[PDB]
Amino acid sequence: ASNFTQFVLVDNGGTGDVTVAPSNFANGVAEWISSNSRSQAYKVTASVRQSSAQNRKYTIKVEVPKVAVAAWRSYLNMELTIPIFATNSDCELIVKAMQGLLKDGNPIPSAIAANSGIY
Amino acid sequence: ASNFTQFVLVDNGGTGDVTVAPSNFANGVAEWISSNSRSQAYKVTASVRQSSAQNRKYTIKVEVPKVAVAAWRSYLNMELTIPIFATNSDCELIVKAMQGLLKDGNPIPSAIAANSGIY
Repeated sequence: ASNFTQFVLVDNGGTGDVTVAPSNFANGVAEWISSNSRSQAYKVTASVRQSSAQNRKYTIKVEVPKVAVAAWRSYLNMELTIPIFATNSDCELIVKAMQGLLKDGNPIPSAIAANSGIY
Repeated sequence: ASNFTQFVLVDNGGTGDVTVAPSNFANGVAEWISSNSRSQAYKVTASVRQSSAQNRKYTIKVEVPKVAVAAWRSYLNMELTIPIFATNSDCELIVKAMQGLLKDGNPIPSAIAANSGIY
């Protein structure tokens, strides 16, 4: 009865998609890994805290390797800070803002996916 | 001929969606803001550097306010580190991983949108 479930990290629209499965939950940090080896696996990592009096802070980390062993890993680090005063609709709005930030034709994902810069 | 264009940050599927427009580009930091007032506007902020010898590092910041003036702002901070060795297909894969991380039914956006925690 928890969110700690496997999900499709990279959706390739078929059999080639990447699925990360729950691996570990220690120190409030949930970790998903792919079925690949330790050096070949995608790694998602999420945690949340209310250490501050005003905010929930989600810490999300994604490790994207490139096939080779991994020749390299790309690291994504998200820090989402949500005031505790925020309702469910507000948090849905925040999730929509994050989703539309990386919408496929948008500036920032276009700069990232085309290796170029912003502006 | 640049990515520094307006885009729909929050896609509400109609007239209620949030659109951020290019505002400023100084110190390599592009800034989008909404048509709302300074205290009411969504604020996207993106930058990229190659200070390290191995990585491009994208820094993305989103400020989501709640209507009220803003009673509060939610802050998202993304740091995407991409090796310079990465091709266009690799960066597309990285963008897909970020997009599927926040896919609507997935663990992490479900925890965020339902105010709950991970696991």
